[PDB]
Amino acid sequence: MHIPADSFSGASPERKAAVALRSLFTFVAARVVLEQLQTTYNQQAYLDLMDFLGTPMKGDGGDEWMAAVMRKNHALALRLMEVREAYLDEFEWGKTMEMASRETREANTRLMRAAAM
Amino acid sequence: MHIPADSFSGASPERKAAVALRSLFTFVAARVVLEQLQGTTYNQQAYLDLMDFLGTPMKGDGGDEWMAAVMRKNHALALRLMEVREAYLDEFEWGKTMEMASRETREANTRLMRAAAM
Ligand SMILES: [Mg+2]
Repeated sequence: MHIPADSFSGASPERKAAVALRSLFTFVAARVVLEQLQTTYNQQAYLDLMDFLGTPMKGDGGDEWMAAVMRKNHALALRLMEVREAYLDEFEWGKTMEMASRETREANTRLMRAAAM
Repeated sequence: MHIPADSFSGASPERKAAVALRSLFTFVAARVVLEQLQGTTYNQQAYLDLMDFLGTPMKGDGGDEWMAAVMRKNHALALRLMEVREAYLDEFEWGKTMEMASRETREANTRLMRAAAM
């Protein structure tokens, strides 16, 4: 029997980061779809997306925002949902980890060198 | 923590996320150290200074402008904050974070699909 890796957390920096990532993916999806867009239905989708991009995602991973988009333009919301889910397989989280780690070490080294005698 | 506004315009989403995480780790470190300082005259001064600096933003650069400011005031405190934020790299549950983000993205899409299903 396979016992699955622990992937649960309550209030934690990991949860904070996870929700921030979810909002990032929703934003990325909006940008991807905007480029796709830039029929009469497609012109309206473009107008709607531009309107909705004018307002910030609440810090809930983009879901209040997405529900609002769906109320106005279901076809557009379906496309944004598809793209943000597809993006999960494209986002190079390992690279994010490498940069965050390497650049912390580099920043600490720079600061320590600057003050060193 | 609004990742699209982090790093520079033109950065990848991955780089924006990395810089945002760096700022998060700096903040986490500061909270850790503050707690430690509450439960020596130099130790009292580090507490006083940390309380002051937590009153100010670490806008950018992953907390490094903030850290340089701390170091100018209190080098020992900056060394400790640097140590903790670097140590935190290996404490942070990287895999869990991406899996939660991924799973909850799928779940949110499913919730919305089920809601529009009529
Ligand atoms: Mg298609």
